Amino acid sequence: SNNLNGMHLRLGIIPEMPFISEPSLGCTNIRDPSCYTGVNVEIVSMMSQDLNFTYNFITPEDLKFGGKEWNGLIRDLLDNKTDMIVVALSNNAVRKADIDFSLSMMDGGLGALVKSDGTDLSHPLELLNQDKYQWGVVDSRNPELLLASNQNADYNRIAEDAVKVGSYGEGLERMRAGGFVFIDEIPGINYATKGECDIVQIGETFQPFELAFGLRKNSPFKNLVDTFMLGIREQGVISELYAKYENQK
Amino acid sequence: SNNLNGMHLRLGIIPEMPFISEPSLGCTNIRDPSCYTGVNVEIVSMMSQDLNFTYNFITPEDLKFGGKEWNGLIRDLLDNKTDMIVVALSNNAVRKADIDFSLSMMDGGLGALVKSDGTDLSHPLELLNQDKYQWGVVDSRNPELLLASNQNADYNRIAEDAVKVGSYGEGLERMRAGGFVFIDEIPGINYATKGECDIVQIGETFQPFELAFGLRKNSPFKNLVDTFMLGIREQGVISELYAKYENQK
Ligand code: NA
Ligand code: NA
Ligand code: NA
Ligand code: NA
Repeated sequence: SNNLNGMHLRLGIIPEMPFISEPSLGCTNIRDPSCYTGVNVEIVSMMSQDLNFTYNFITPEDLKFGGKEWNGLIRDLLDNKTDMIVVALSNNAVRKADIDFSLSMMDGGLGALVKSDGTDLSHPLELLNQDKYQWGVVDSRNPELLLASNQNADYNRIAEDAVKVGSYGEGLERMRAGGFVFIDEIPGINYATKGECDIVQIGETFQPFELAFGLRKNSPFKNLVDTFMLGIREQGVISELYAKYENQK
Repeated sequence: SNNLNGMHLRLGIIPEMPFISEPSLGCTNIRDPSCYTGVNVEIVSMMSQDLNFTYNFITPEDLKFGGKEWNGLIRDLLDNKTDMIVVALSNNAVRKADIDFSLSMMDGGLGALVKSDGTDLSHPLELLNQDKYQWGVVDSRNPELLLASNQNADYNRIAEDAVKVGSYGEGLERMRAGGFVFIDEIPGINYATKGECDIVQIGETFQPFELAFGLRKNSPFKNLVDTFMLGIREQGVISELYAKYENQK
């Protein structure tokens, strides 16, 4: 019964399926949630009904998730342009120093994906000892941040020598063209490459992380968000949404 | 030197000169401060430069200042749609129960103004014992709220039996047409009627109040706003702005 009594929230988004779509082509206002679909758009709609808040979406000008002074979604949150980030925001230690994360919607991890040549690598760190494949990460997105901050200096070297692409879409494009290992996040990258039989994963998933919403420290509505998220997680609702969008593709 | 480090604020406005103009006719976005002039628009511009915040303006759909569940500017502030109200918001006890007021920009009071008939009244409470003049107040604006909440049951009766108009402009219009005493706020109503020789004030100004900005309780930026406001008040800058706009008319 306890709720936010009609508080208005601005929610930070970046389009990336299956979590958040691009705005409809007919959209007349990019902030209008009715212009969007996706797992997280539906989570937010249900959350708003339960927690009794109104909301609009705000997309950062720089279209970055957030790297560190921060940019992207995290800079908009810290600046009070938004009140909560509702992408699948990866919880890593560098971000957690400066913002809070909700109870998570699901667990992710890194995968190294490539267009299969037959002479595929067997483990991601084999990239450091060869010259057949380039590899890449998105600037100001969690995989780069993880790899560069990791205790393991070989992961540091992977980030150091990676091609830096400007967007997730660009990384996928370069990967699809061949000769290029894109290191990014599961499960999302498995959705993004669904049905592309020439795309394979090198070795095992590595460096797991939670995917959650982002909030300023000491937020008065964190506990209510966490309780709502836990309910739909424990009930299987988040898994069912994800599967619905996976099957729509 | 201490400041808000680039925080973004949404500021609540209602057009009413000399404090805030209507948006320019060429305006492409009603939230854009560059579309406005007025005493308080200039105060906010200087405040933003000193306190290092970015901002836009938000006008309530109902175009009400705030009466009590609240409506108008005060409901937008309580709902977190805005972060500070930057009209000349009158500080009264009913509002102060639920929001905070900044250090004030100036002192106001109520005046009862009328189109002179020669047979003008001598004191505002004489309205209660005659039938020549109607009188009126704006709904959900401070004079009604003051008069209705006052310890003096005769002021209560004035509010009770007053015509309720939907806007300040409408009250002025009815007053200008004759036979109608408009009870509203000085000094603003003296600006609004500058040069109208047929308009006179009945008796003395009464029921003074501070005019200030509105903030949620426990705002972390109240002390910085207060310090800035005090500086421009003590220096005479607010008086000089007011005089500049008074002379532009
Ligand atoms: Na980079
Ligand atoms: Na190494
Ligand atoms: Na009324
Ligand atoms: Na009376």
